[PDB]
Amino acid sequence: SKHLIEDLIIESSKFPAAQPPDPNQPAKIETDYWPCPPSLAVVET
Amino acid sequence: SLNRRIQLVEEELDRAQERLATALQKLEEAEKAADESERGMKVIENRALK
Repeated sequence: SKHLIEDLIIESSKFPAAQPPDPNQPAKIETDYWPCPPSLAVVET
Repeated sequence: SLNRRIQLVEEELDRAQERLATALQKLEEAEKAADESERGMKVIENRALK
């Protein structure tokens, strides 16, 4: 309301980066760079 | 990432050796029990025939 210049910058600050992530790229949890070991069923399959 | 991959493979391999180690002694025990029943055969048969 009554200021449209910098509220989009506020909306850009919500994501972990200041830019929205690419829809094609997978999430941080499934990218196999997560430090915690996965479950036995997934690694077995 | 490669470090954690190595860790997971090593743990699975160790579990595999443990399972094989248990399986071998169970096999020996079953074979010995079968041999013991096999000796029991002839003594019971001799008593029955007499």
